Amino acid sequence: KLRVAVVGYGNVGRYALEAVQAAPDMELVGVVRRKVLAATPPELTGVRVVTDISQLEGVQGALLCVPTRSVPEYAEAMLRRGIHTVDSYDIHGDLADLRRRLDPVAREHGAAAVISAGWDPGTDSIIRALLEFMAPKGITYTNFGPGMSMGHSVAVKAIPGVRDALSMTIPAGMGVHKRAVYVELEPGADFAEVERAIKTDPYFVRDETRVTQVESVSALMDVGHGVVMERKGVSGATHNQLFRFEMRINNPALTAQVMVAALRAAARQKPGCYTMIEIPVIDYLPGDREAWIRKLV
Amino acid sequence: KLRVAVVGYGNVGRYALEAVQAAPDMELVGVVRRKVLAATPPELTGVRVVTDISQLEGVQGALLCVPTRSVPEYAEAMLRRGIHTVDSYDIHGDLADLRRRLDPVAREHGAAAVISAGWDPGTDSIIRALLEFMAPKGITYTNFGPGMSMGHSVAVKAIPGVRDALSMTIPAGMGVHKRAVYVELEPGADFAEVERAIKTDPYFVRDETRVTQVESVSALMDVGHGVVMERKGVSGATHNQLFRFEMRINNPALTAQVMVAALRAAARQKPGCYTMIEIPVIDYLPGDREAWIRKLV
Amino acid sequence: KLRVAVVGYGNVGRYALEAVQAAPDMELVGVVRRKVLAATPPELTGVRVVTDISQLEGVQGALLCVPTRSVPEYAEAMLRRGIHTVDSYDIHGDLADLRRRLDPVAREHGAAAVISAGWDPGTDSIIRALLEFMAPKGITYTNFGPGMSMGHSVAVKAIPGVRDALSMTIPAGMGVHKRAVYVELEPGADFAEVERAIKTDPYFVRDETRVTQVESVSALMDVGHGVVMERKGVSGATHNQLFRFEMRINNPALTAQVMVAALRAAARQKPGCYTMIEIPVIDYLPGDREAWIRKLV
Amino acid sequence: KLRVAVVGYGNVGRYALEAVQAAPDMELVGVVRRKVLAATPPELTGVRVVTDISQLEGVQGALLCVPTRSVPEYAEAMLRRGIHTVDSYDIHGDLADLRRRLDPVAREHGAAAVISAGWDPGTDSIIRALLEFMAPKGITYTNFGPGMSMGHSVAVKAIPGVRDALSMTIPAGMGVHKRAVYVELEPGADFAEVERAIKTDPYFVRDETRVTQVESVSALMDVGHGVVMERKGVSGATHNQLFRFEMRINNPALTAQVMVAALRAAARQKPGCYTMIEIPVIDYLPGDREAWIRKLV
Amino acid sequence: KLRVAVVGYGNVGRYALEAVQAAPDMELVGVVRRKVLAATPPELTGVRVVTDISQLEGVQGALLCVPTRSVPEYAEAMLRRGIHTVDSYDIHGDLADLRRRLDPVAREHGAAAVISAGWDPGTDSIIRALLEFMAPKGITYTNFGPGMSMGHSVAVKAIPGVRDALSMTIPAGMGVHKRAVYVELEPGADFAEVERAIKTDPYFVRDETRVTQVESVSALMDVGHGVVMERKGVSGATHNQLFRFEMRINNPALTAQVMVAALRAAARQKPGCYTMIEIPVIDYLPGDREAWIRKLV
Amino acid sequence: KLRVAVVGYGNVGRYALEAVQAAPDMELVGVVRRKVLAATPPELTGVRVVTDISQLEGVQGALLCVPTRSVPEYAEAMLRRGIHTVDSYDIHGDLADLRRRLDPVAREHGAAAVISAGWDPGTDSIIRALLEFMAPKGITYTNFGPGMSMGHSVAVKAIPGVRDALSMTIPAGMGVHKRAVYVELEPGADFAEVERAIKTDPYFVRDETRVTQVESVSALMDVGHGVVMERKGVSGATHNQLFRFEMRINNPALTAQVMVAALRAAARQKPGCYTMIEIPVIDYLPGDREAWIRKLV
Repeated sequence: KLRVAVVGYGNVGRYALEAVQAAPDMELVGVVRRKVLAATPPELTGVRVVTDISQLEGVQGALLCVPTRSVPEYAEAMLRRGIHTVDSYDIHGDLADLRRRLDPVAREHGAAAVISAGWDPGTDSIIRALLEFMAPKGITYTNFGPGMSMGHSVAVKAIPGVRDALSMTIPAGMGVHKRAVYVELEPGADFAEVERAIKTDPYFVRDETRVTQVESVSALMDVGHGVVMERKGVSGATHNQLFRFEMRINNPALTAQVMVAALRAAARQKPGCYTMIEIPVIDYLPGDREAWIRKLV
Repeated sequence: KLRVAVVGYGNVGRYALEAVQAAPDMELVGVVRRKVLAATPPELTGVRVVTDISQLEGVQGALLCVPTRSVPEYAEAMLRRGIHTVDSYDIHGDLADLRRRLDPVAREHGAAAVISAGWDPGTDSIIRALLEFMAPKGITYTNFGPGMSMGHSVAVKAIPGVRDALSMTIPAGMGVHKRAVYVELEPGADFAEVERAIKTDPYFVRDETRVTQVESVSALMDVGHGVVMERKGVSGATHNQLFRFEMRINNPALTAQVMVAALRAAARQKPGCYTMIEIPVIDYLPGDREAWIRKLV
Repeated sequence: KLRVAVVGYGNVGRYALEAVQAAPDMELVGVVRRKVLAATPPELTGVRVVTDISQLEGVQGALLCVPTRSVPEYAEAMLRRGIHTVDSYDIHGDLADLRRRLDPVAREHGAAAVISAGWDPGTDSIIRALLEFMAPKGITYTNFGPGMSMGHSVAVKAIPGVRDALSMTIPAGMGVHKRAVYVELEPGADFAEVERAIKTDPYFVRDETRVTQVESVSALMDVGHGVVMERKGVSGATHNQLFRFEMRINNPALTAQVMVAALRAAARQKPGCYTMIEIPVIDYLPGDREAWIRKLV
Repeated sequence: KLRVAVVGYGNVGRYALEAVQAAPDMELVGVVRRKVLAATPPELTGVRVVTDISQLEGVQGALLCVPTRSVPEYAEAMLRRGIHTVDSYDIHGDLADLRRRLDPVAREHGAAAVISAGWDPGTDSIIRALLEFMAPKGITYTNFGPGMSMGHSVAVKAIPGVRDALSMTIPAGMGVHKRAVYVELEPGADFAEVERAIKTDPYFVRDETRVTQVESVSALMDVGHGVVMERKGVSGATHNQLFRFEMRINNPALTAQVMVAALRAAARQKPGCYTMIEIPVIDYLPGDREAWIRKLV
Repeated sequence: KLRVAVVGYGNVGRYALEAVQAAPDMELVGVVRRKVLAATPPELTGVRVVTDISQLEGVQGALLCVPTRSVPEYAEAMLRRGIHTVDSYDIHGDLADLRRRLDPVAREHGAAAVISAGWDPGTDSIIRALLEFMAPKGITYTNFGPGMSMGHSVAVKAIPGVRDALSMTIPAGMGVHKRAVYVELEPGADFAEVERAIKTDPYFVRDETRVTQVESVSALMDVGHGVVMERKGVSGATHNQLFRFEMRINNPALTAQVMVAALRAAARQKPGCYTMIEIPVIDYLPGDREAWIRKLV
Repeated sequence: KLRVAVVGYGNVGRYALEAVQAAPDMELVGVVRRKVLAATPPELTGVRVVTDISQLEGVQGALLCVPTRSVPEYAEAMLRRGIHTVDSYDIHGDLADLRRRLDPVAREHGAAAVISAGWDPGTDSIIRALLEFMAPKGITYTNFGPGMSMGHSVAVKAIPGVRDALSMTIPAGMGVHKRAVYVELEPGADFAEVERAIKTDPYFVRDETRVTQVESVSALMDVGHGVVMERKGVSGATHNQLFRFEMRINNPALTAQVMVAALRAAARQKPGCYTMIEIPVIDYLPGDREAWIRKLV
């Protein structure tokens, strides 16, 4: 069994714990987190929790459940220890550059790193690749939501006067998205001001955005999310081939599970860095290939 | 460019021709077929057509567009020539055994063979694998149709008294299928007899089957088909994750296009035999990886 | 305006009354029914009601709102008076023969008769014709319900021991239908007996039928109905053209409205008998053609 | 069999060729096109191709597969030769005037012309007419796409600096549409400039438009299209009657097939000009009426 | 049986008449309306119609089918007579205040009043309450239409130059609505002026609004309407619970039926004022509780 | 805050724990369960767990999370202690008798009991009641699944030779259901035998049942479930009113949350026994009524 450690303990983290414990081919060595209180959280009962991975014995792979901005440095740090890594880095714009950066680091330390292994980027990327070669000429549209956006939500919370906030991603169709923000204000804060700060923030300025003040944001919080991917294209010279993929899932739960499968695959690769479309799909499945070929193909 | 030959000229074959001609990284050397008449078919104008692949110059890969029962022998024959091969062998029951048989033949002759590369088996297999690792605990249902089944149709035509026939695959849900057969009888043939021969044939006996006599079967023929794949499962320890994939496509057109993508991938593999879930998805896309990673991930 | 009479007063009849009153190009002369009591029904207040068409002045057209079995004789009777007629005769198997029977009768008396002008046969017939020429090669499926079937219901009411009942038509897909019967038994009637008489009745024997006993059938009665017509076919040489038409409507209300439109068309035809696919669609629209061409084409 | 000629060779043209060849009641005499090079296109192998219809023997009907702006003149030219004509003229605002212009020309030369015989205008027009008389009071919405708009796409290409481009029609609901334009710029062309020229063009100014620059437009080209027609209206005096028609098809393939059916109908009409709602639907079906009535009504 | 009177005679009124007549536990004493002409309307034949409730004998309950602005005063007037009342007051913003105003009036006179008993507010309110306690953390979206809005329509009719008009409510998703207005102008009226007066009216200024001029608005009128209520929330600590409720109905017909059920419930309550979520659902069902518990639970 | 105890610890139990902890108006006193081992389960860390409710201080209400057959006795035992109770007893055929049995027990001990408070019976019951009074004449169909049936699954496990198994409930439409059973056999057990024992069992005999042998049942286990409730009925005298309610949820999670809401309501009722349709919906919401009325109505 692959000895694994969960690094970082947040949403994906708690879900990461469950994903690893449920894996038939993995052994959870422990959890690495910034804070370890005397009052051990219920789900962490019986689980080794430390502040540094060096305090976990013989860790072979690590799930990097830390904020996107922290992924690059964390990945390099773990790889330099010879530990395989998996993350769900979600910036489509430069994940290709992240791959280029980590590839030599991983190879030089005899480890494998699989980046952007969530559902998007991640499994949705594989789906987009399938639709692309099944019908080479055409257009694919990826429509997200209804679901909460962590990035957009954080941006709102960073605004003075905001006690808490939730930014909902709403599909407008054809790959366009609208934003529905719900904000809980600090005592005496001005809504008009906050509303402006939100609608004009570079993270919202490009999309239709609506803001609503609420008594409690936690009362509106749900981590479910979804996607509708569609493509209308040409297979060979035959037009109007229609494809549609839809998912309604628990965001952090799925992300954590995909990360687990991706780490399983990482341990099977030659040293280096990979995105999910660079790994044979069967490497994401536990155990020998034969049984899976007979069951799934 | 990969020098390719289309072996066998039928539905998938004519669609195979178009798939290859539309590929940016391939050069169609010609078509291999059993019959070459003086009256050259319109679409084959300007295309080299011969009865043996040895008459095609420097062929590097071949699309085996022949009947399923002919695939094993054809694949071995081409592999023994050092030619990469792709087929859409559709028998789920023993394609794993086909893989075992062809693997050493391919490797011994320095070639790669990708079997069962249609949409099912094929791309649907990849999808099933994705749903499997995204939510390990649960059940996946693959529902086919409405669409014509070649195998079932042939069986009906093999029945004395049948001039022509068409067997429609109808989804009953939860992976169960019904059959709607339309038959055109020979002069003086008995419908009751044929109907019995159909409903009791081992290819129909297990499913609800209905037979209708028609004046003309060709007037009812359409090669469109489709699938609805669904899974409700557990990601980690989180239940009720919902997934759905649907496709409404031209059967032979899609199959031929996938075969083309699979042959592209074959040329990039170490010698041996592979099913589509044993190949990194990016290998199915033409050209360098970098651009695809930036566009799709 | 066309002087019209409603002949027969039942569901379609009451709905026929409203359809005529709402027509901008028609004048309701009155209603012909076999029962005319002193206590005139509310909706018939201010409406001339008689037992014979001869007592209605200058009637030019008549809506035959009588049972299917009574249509042939009523149509001939009205046509022989020089009155245009419309009916919704619903027997697909013999309406073609009805057409040949009424054609010379209509022509000989200088009148036009449009038969089977409901939604099926009728408007659905036109739709099926369109899908047929838009994609000549393929199969069209017409799926009815959920909705009550008059014929099936009356058949059940004919069974001794049944105080009242209704038969629901349920679509099973691919043109196949199931039956859901609800029966109210007379005091002291035996359910098992009735159930058997139903499931073995020639009107039910060939379809999956379920029977449920209820305290009151009137409490379950709703005249809504619907249809889903689908076709997957070849336009020219291009396969997998997809078409779908769905309707959720009040059965008798729509039938009566279509009959009104068909009578309007009848008044514009050369004497003879027509089905709805034998009349230019614009003849079903009131007033000059020009305006409709600009509005709808 | 009706001797037919395909005039103009483009998308609808190639599909026009297939539609005619697939028609059981027509004989393709040949194709009329502007250029006839020595290297005969594969599909035109064995087909007579000339630059003037006078060089085609005994042509009785012609499918005018030329640009919309060329239809009026081509129709008159062919009608003046006594040849029946069919076109898919798609300008809803003036086709009524086209009808009035061509009517006397057609009649004076003993020929019939059916204009605007595509799917919209054309078959969709018939559908709108049906929904109108089935429920006279209400509103019908016709929602197009996702699908490429030839007209909008040509407008973009007419702009200096654009090498190639395609305009996608996107349904916003309630008959409102948005435009998604993808453009391939000429070497050293300015995107901002082109983008402005597009969004400002009179063909786009009224609709929400988005422009994206792509490396290759041909790689995004698909001729599939679709429509969703819905009506909520009153049948007689009964409100909320619900109707819905949806289609997902190959645009030029369907258009060409409808044109073929309309030409068939043209040959059966009294001399003059007709829109598709002025012809009995059965005239669009090949052969005797009887068989179709028993089969479809 | 509860002796009931219908107060006010309009859409909901005529539908109110039918709802009461169809109730098994009610006896219609008569209708109260401000206009009683010699030519008694057909449906009111045999029904006592007067201008004051005092002229109806032993009335125990009244359906207030009057405009929203007239509800408060009518409710107080009837309650002060000891008559139970039901209304469908639709102003979400102040109905809570209406409740506090009517509560002591109802109690003081020994009667019960159920306010805002339509489908929204009303039954939709109950649904929203259920979804709220089934999944306490999340957001519920109520999407209305396509359907005519009385308030929006009357507002447009108030604009000088407008002979008649109707405003269609269009769902844009996530609780946002657009408006589609159709207007019939008085002879010599200016469209541009009217259009501006509409789009800038406080009832339209905050929503995307489109105005179309038509020859006749009555030809576009249909009272059908609908709703789609959705919620994605957390049950306990389990996220992504999905709920969806949809309705396609005749607006005034349903409203009147709900009012009838609510009046039935009113007669069973302690004196005071209630909204529909303050009454046990079984009190809306006629007769003893036992039978309903066995039938529905 | 209401002091609550969770009685019985299983699926609904673990979810019951979370539901109570998430309730703003409740204080979890502890959990009552049959076995309390030294190794305290992680989620029960910090939670008082005992074998008898008497060892929990000042408990005011209890969620009976025990098997259906144990509910009657447990309810009486808790009620006799003056503790309010809530259960999700799911036998539609006898819950009415349960209500009559518990009513006097509850009242005599000054407590309130709400029975059958899951989603069906429970919240679905309220929905059925709503659809019933909104459209009194018609038929409502409740279609369950895809989802695991605890009862059917237990029945299979009770069969000798089966190590483990799960029975999936499949909707066939119109309230009819099919069963899909997956069984894991004990070492050396006979499948044919087990298959017969299953399909013949009184819990399966009436429904179409399919049995499949699998290597592992736990690998197929998911507690997600769902329902589609539909009604087509008459509001007043207006037919074809259409209603549809769908839910895709975690079965035990929802059940536990509804039970929590029902216990909250129980504490607010006069002593006695109630089904969910006998309680005003607002009593299921925490805190004062005013806020909820302004927010939801």
